[PDB]
Amino acid sequence: NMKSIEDVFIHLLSDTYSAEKQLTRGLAKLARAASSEKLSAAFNAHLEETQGQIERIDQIIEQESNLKIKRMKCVAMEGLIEEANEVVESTEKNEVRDAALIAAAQKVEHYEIASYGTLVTLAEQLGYKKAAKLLAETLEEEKQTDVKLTDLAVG
Amino acid sequence: MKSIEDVFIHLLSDTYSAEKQLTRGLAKLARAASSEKLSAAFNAHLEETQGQIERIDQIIEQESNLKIKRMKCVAMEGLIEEANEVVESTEKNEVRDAALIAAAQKVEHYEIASYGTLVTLAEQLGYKKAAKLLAETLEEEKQTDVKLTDLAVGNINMK
Ligand SMILES: [Zn+2]
Ligand SMILES: [Zn+2]
Ligand SMILES: [Zn+2]
Ligand SMILES: [Zn+2]
Repeated sequence: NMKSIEDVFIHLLSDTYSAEKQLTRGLAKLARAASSEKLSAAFNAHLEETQGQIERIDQIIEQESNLKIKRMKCVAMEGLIEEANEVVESTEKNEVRDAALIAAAQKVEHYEIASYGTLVTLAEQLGYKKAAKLLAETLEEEKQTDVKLTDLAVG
Repeated sequence: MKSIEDVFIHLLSDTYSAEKQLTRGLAKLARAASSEKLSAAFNAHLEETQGQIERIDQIIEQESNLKIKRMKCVAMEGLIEEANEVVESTEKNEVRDAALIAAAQKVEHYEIASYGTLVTLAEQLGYKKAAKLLAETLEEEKQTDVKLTDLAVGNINMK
């Protein structure tokens, strides 16, 4: 029940927090499952980045102190990760799997690209200038990763 | 999925189903929006979505080995259902419009990713006309996302 812009921001930020926490487990499996070590290396590097982004949200919460992470499961992200795992189970460890796994991971990143774009806007509107900057850092990383995924997808 | 063509046809059927579901969802969301600008944005994008359905249909009529498998895109169904849940969790004001724009951007970015993959793959399989039509859709989805960011920023006019 969202009655303020602040309610919306905190709900979305908790949504994304859960998405990040889930991704820490999911990306490890996907790196394992990939045929190319290039794709496995990208999945691992982004696992380290995802831990960094979780820490950024923790920094936002610690600084604002009127903000409290709501414990909720991000259902969308859970679906997207599970769709990646279904790719791994429906394919041999060949170039076909790598194509479909890149595709699933880009769906993951673009979920995040949308989410962090909204979070930046809302934090700017509510006056959380520092939080907006941290969220913008995370946004840019997500966009960078999708771009690298698109490259591995063509290369 | 044993070949790249199979991945292509599976994703194309997924996107087709997604576009079909968006035809219903975008109209309901236009109904629910508080701002007349947001409702007009949703309706115009409904018209564009119908065009994108037509593009995939033309690709299908043109390739003739390609066959849409009747399936449900569960991801898109979840994203639509979350936009509808915003409507039921809010009054008809700028709070609803902020959260509804957010949900619509999540839908759009599912599609941006999907169509980016479909373009990449169609270029590999030799469906040049199809790759060009899919790239037209990709650019539309991207533009819709930018228009939503503008409306998100214009949603609040305090300072
Ligand atoms: Zn992330
Ligand atoms: Zn990410
Ligand atoms: Zn569309
Ligand atoms: Zn669209």
